[PDB]
Amino acid sequence: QTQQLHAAMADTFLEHMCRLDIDSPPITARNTGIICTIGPASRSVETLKEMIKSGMNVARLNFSHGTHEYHAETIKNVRTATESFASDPILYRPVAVALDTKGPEIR
Amino acid sequence: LGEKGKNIKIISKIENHEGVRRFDEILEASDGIMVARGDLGIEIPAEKVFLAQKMMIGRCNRAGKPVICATQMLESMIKKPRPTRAEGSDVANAVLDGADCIMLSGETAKGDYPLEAVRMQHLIAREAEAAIYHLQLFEELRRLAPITSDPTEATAVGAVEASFKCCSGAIIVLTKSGRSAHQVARYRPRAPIIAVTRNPQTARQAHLYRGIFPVLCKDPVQEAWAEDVDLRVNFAMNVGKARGFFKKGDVVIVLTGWRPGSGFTNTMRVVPVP
Amino acid sequence: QTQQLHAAMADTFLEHMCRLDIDSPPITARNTGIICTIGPASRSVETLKEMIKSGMNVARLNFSHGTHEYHAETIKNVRTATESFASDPILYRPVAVALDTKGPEIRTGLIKGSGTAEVELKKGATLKITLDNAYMEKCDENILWLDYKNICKVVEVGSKIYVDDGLISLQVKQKGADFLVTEVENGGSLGSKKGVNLPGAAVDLPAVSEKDIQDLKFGVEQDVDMVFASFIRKASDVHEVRKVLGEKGKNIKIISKIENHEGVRRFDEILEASDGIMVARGDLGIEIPAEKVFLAQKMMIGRCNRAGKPVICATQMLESMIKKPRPTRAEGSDVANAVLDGADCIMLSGETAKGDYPLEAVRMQHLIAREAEAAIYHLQLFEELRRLAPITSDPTEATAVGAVEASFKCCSGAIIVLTKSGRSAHQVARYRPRAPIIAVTRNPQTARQAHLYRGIFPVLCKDPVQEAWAEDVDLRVNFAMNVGKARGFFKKGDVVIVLTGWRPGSGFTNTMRVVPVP
Amino acid sequence: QTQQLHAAMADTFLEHMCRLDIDSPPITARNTGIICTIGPASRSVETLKEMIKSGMNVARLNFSHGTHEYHAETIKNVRTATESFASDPILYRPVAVALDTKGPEIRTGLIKGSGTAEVELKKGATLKITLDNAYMEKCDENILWLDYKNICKVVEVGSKIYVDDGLISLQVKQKGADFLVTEVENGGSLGSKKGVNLPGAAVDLPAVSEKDIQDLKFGVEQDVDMVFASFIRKASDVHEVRKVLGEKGKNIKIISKIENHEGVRRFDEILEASDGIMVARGDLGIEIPAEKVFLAQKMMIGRCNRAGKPVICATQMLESMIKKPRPTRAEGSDVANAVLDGADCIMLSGETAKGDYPLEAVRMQHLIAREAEAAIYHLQLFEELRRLAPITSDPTEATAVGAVEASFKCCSGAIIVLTKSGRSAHQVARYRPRAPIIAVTRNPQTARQAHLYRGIFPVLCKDPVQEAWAEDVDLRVNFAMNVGKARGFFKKGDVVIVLTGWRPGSGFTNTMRVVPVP
Amino acid sequence: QTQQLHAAMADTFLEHMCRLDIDSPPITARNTGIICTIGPASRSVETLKEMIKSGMNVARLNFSHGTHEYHAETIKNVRTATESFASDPILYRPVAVALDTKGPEIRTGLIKAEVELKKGATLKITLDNAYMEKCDENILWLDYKNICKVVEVGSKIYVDDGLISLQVKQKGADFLVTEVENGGSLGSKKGVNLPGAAVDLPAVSEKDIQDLKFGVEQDVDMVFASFIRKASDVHEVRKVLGEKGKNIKIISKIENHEGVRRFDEILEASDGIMVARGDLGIEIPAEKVFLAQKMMIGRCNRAGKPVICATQMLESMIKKPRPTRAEGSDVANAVLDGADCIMLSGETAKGDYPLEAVRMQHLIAREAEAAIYHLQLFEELRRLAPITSDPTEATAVGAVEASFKCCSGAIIVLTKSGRSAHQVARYRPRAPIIAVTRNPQTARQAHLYRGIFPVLCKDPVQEAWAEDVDLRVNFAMNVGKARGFFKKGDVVIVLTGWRPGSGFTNTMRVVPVP
Ligand SMILES: O=P(O)(O)OC[C@H]1O[C@](O)(COP(=O)(O)O)[C@@H](O)[C@@H]1O
Ligand SMILES: O=P(O)(O)OC[C@H]1O[C@](O)(COP(=O)(O)O)[C@@H](O)[C@@H]1O
Ligand SMILES: O=P(O)(O)OC[C@H]1O[C@](O)(COP(=O)(O)O)[C@@H](O)[C@@H]1O
Ligand SMILES: O=P(O)(O)OC[C@H]1O[C@](O)(COP(=O)(O)O)[C@@H](O)[C@@H]1O
Ligand SMILES: [Mg+2]
Ligand SMILES: [Mg+2]
Repeated sequence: QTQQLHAAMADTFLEHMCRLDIDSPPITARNTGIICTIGPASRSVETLKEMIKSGMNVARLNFSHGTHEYHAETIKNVRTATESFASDPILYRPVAVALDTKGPEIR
Repeated sequence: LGEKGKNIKIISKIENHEGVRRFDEILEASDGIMVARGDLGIEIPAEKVFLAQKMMIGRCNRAGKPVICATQMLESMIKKPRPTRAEGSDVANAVLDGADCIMLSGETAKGDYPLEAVRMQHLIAREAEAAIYHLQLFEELRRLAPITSDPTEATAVGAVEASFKCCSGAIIVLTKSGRSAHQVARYRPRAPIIAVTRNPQTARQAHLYRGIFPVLCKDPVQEAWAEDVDLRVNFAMNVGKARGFFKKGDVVIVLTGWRPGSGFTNTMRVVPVP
Repeated sequence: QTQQLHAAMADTFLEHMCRLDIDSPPITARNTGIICTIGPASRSVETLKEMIKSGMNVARLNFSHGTHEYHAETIKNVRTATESFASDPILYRPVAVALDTKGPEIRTGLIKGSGTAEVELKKGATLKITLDNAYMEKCDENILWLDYKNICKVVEVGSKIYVDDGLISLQVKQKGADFLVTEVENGGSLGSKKGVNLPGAAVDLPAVSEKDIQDLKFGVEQDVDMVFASFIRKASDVHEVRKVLGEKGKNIKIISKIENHEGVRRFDEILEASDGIMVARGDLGIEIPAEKVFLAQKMMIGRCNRAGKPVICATQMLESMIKKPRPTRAEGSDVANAVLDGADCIMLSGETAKGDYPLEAVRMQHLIAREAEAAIYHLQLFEELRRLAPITSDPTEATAVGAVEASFKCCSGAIIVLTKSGRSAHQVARYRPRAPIIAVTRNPQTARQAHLYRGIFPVLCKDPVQEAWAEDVDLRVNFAMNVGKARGFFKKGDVVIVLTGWRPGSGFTNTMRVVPVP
Repeated sequence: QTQQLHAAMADTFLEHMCRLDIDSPPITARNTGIICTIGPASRSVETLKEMIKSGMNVARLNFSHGTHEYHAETIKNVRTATESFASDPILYRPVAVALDTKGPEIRTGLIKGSGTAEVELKKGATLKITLDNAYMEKCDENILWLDYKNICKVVEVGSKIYVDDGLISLQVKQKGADFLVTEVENGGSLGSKKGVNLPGAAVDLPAVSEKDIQDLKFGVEQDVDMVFASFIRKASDVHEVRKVLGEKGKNIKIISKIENHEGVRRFDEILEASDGIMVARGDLGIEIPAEKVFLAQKMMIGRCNRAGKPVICATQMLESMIKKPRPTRAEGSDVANAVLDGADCIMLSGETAKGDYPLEAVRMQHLIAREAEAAIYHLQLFEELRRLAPITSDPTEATAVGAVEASFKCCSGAIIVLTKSGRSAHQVARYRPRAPIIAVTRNPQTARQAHLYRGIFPVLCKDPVQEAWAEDVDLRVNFAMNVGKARGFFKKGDVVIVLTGWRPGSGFTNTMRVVPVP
Repeated sequence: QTQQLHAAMADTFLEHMCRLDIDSPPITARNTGIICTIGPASRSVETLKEMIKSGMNVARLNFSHGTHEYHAETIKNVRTATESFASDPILYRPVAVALDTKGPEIRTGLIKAEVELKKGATLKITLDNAYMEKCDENILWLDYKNICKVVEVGSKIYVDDGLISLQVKQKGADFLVTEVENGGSLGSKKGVNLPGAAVDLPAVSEKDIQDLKFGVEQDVDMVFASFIRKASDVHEVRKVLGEKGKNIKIISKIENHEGVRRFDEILEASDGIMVARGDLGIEIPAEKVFLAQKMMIGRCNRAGKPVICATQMLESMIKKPRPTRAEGSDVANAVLDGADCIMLSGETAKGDYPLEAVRMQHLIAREAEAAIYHLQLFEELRRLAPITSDPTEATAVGAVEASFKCCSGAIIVLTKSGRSAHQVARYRPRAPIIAVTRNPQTARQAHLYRGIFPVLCKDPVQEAWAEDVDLRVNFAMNVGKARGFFKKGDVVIVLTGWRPGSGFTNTMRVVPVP
């Protein structure tokens, strides 16, 4: 009855679809990685702590806008928020930092 | 990036008709791909974007390379605390297509509901992951993956097979560079892949791959290498128990190697949770 | 290098995905039905003419709002627009009329005596819910009246209430005799006469209200093609609609809208009692957690495909197109995935009823559907439909699967089906051919109702009955050849499948012919 | 609980095997063609009448032995027996005549002047092979004469020589000119005029010998239906037989016998050039290691099935039935597996030519064929045949596949096919329906040649040509209905598939009808 | 170019068949077990040495005939021949001993033998014995007491391995009035079959009891139990074998319609199955035997229980040094069907060419094993196998998967009881399963399973368990190298456990051959 195990056992893709069940709860584990773009809504250490708790795995920094000083502060905040959980190694979540380039553009 | 940035992962953003047309050569040269749907949907007709998305996810899954689905996934959540039905659908279908990562842009950068957007991606992903037809997916990945003499690839396919047979709560992988855990992820098990590493960059970079739940071991190096290996396995057991992935008595798959250093993963064990 | 034929030839679904090609153009034919809600953005004869040209197949009338007089005029305008093309029978497109019931809706009243006034609700604030009719037109930030007199019987302390498409959320912290003390969880702007959902609750409202009775009777009078019955929870709800339609409306199709937890749980009995299903994602996505809607959508589409019953995917498919001339990437994806899931029909609501870009929304649905139809993995789909469909003695069913098989084998430009009631064409549609199904009928209702099924391109023959039956049959086949050539589905020399019967009348389809286009 | 319908519905081949049921009886119809070698045990008119009743479809004449006079009499008796049933056209069974050439055989001389005289050969003993015709009649325990002039130039020292279906083996110990000295490795009872095999050697004998010319000429004169051409090594060998048959024999079917290494290696070119293939296991199992024969059998059956060309499985299928009235378990297995492999025809040689139980052998092949035909996993077989057969514009192909699909869907009692040349019926047989294919023809040669294809049950229409073509067509359909009813393939009310064309003449089959049995 | 690897890569079973190649040579390893009936053609130590060399894995002793003294001597000769190779442990092949019971036979009267039978006539069948001394086409008596309770008017009766047919026209009482359906050579105290009838003779006869006890005394590896009709029959054999024979494998012979119908309960109660085609092909129509064979092989493969295909596989080799083409086909198809073992009866017991028969089974098996469409077979076995918590089951499926992925030369399994090796065999890898054991009975019993190449480790137990484990792995590496299964640098799959003792196999390693 859990994690669509009835749908899992179907002999056809069509029967698999037929067996998808809103009353079959998922497992705790979530496999898909979540990448969040950090900006003014999400930049504070305090918001970033909650972002991590909510499931943020990667912090994306968009280099279309903002100075290196601004970005360095964001990265610092990401690291501050991440390391606040380092006290319990069992519960600590690693958090990646991604740099998204401006690339060739027109303005 | 040079020698100093040689371990930084390059994810190529596919943004235009040329990037789509030269996709194979781009993929081979990259560490992974972002389906950059924003620009792509301006560059090519909007009605064709799902074709390029499913083509690139498919080819990445085939190559075992990370693929990100990006742009406007929960766009209305910039202003509203709930997504539209199209947005819930889009997230679920990106996961069902086989995307390793999903992304938020304006929803988290500038929106009024960044935490709700994150939470929603988490809820959808996990529902969609259970809805995957693993039976066909694992058959097709096996049939299409080259036979090689690589012991790690053979071990990693063995581990996923075993995980399906015993309905394991996880696949525990010790890894220095992440490569052994990446090789498991390629075969798309249902169970989470707990990747135990002492390498903090490895732990961070592992989020590029579907199902890799990285854990950074801080514990000091035990005297006997076999004991240091067992310590890291036990660490992953403790994480899994704490996160509610499994309980004492459940079976998990454990991947290790025959000697220290990268490139020697060749051991698969089916072990009870202590 | 056309219609994803390289992807079509793949041995695995994964390889099929790998082969999808943005440089492989679709065929001209579009198989997915387009249902458009008519309202002030789309009501004029002149706009309706463009809708039809842009690909509208069904005109949905939403009976949540408006008088019978208003609806009668809309229906008249739909018919005026449709019949303006009757002059060329080759190009004429039949257009169905669908009545969508109000059903057991819950709505708030007026913010400070106004239809347009809003107040803001802040996270944490007390809002009192009243059923005192005094506050009917006097709603505000502190006192909200809603129209469900039994709300207090069915709600409890700790219940969630959703206002306005579930954007505003309330938590019942204190319950009174004929009032509720709530705390604003998710705040926002509260306006007038907004939809209310009680996801936890067993709502006591009738399946078919007295208003629903009058509306359904009006539908019979107005010769509507189909009913979209709102909030269907159980088979007895369907039977109530069916009884109301009566002998006089026995040929009107009942489409049950699944938009609550009950509707999902009792899906099988509802499906058996209905002519088809709408996945009513709006209410459904408030009634059940938003992250579960795709599960229910794919379950219902799958079960409908298995039953050979029409399934509509509805609500917010191109929502941002209410305000913008282009859709978001999630919306483009949603449309394509509904097609790939198996949906017979895609729908527009606010996008065509009230938005700034109704024709662009219609056009976009047309473009996406056709791209997605070529991306279907027919090789697996047809194998699975065959394996799961009962062996029967029915000659028509045997002729239909044989015709579909034949259409795959010779890569036919179309399956031409002569049909009186539509059944023979429906039976072909169930097996999901790649090629369009040109259904030739003299029955105007049949022509309109045929839009409920994937691939069925109905053509209304208005040539008089020729005395030699064989000549009358050939006339209708030739009519379809002319339509298909004019629409660019095929050219002279191409092969098509032709389905006919051995005698006039209905129930005798048993003949499959592979014929060159003249 | 009939025709292995439970096993038919299994999702896997393994589950299909698990569901095979000894308590599930077969239908009535038997699809696999039965070829019987006629000889002294079976050549009387009276025995031949019973062979036909027992299920013989093809009469094989083996031209390794006997005179033209002897063969002319056999053919006359086959025709007498066949035509004794002509009185009832509904029950008449067409019976084909096949000429099996001697080909480049090597045979020994006569033991001590006699053709039935037998030496027992000793293991380890010495035997001298000579080409000196002085000894051609004087063959004994220490002197054996062969008819292959070039023996010495092609067989080196140490070479293996096999005598009498490989049962006796000799090693080239002493290599000379005009003669050889060998030791008997496998001793045994050596008789007269026994087949010799040189598996190592490139045997340079002509494809078509002067005897073969006289024999093929005789076949043309005798109006044989088909030639089984022995020892085909290459496509130019088939072209030779074809040129020998000439304009006068242009409609005679050439079946290339595959019986040596080179013919397996050059299989594809041979297949393309031939009308079909015989898996000639006897010689093949001496020429290549015995343990490889099943590989070559399954390869050739598979490639023939893929090409839609007839394949015969031949040699030792029920060998022990020469002396015993029941087969061994290996023989029951072999028959069932040849059918399961996909052979169009199974064959009897010594079992019918010279054995003590020819009718029992025929009967047994009929019982096993029909049991094995029910055990076919049609679900996988039909899926694979579809996936592997080219998409073409050919209307007849599309109709034939439509037909087979339809026949599976409605569990039809038969596929009725009007055919002039047989081709439309051949095209249905290629896709392997479970139901018999009743091929209605006025062409008596077509009716006989149709036994080469799995499932084709030919019926020769004798009724005169009706003036109205539509009436003449319906007359032939009704004839097939009458045959099916009489043979118990189906009853009134059952459904059948009917294939016809849009105009008279070959090449216009495009019409598939699902029709009730009147 | 080797091992039908081109056919292996086909997307369809049809294309797989199209790609079968007579010029694609098999590997050295032969996976199918060869069971040989020992008799006068094969009984000498010297012939038995050649039997073993030629590929015989199991010596079947048929207890329908011969004294305990005779059988004891045969067993002694089998052991003498087997142990002559013990000098090289790397090359030694274990050889099992199987006892095939007589079982519940029905018998007739006497001749002071082949008489004339009146095709048509009538024969009086009573239980009192009247025409006891002479057997002529007129009057015949029987040993089966409950004949009339299991056979009705219009139930057929076979005599002398189905040779004489008879239809029941009157009861009964003790009397039976008949018509003759087949003419043949009427013997004396001859075999009787009752097709369709559920025969109520004891599962384990008094003779069977003494035989089964003798088997325990003689340390036989397995019992082939005759005429098994039901699960309670298997339980009876099991109880007779007792504590002392608790490790002896019980293979139920499926001989009649009842055994086929009650197959599932029989299979569950047994260690394995024999498809006993001889008797089966008398009791049920001959044309149905292939259905029952493929049904039983399929169900056994599904259960992971050994299945033997038996009777007339190379019958003409009794008199001829080469088989018929039907016989070559039959052997190949039994292997393709999924059979763990193939058997020789008269071909090795009494024939003129026992060693050629053995050799032929080995050649065919190995060709047929390369022709298996593993791609479909492994997909179907895995889809149909229950999800369980059993660590060894998961390890075994994992090992089989990895063996396919790296095209391994072997799966090495350390096993005490054989179970870990049996669990690998169930998933049908292409590569041989080298089962390393110190248990000589385990080494012998392993021949019942497809692919299991048992090796008996003689080396003494090392004090460090890890060293003792590595020693046994290295022993298997040496065997595989010597037999040409693989060479230094090739990869193999290695299965071990986490602690000594049975039931702990949970470790799969991909290891290079040293
Ligand atoms: O995934 P990678 O980078 O190849 O690392 C896997 C390696 O980790 C190990 O399990 C443990 O190695 P360390 O003890 O050096 O961390 C090795 O045996 C194995 O080769
Ligand atoms: O799909 P339906 O309603 O059964 O109608 C199909 C019918 O149409 C026909 O092709 C033509 O019928 P008419 O001539 O009455 O229009 C019949 O032969 C066939 O039975
Ligand atoms: O299999 P063939 O040789 O193409 O013959 C099939 C032909 O038989 C028919 O059904 C009947 O033709 P005839 O009336 O000339 O015999 C044609 O319509 C069709 O083209
Ligand atoms: O197949 P079985 O009988 O369960 O035996 C497998 C056992 O063999 C071993 O690999 C070695 O055991 P021993 O040291 O007792 O011989 C164990 O770890 C494992 O449990
Ligand atoms: Mg609604
Ligand atoms: Mg020959």
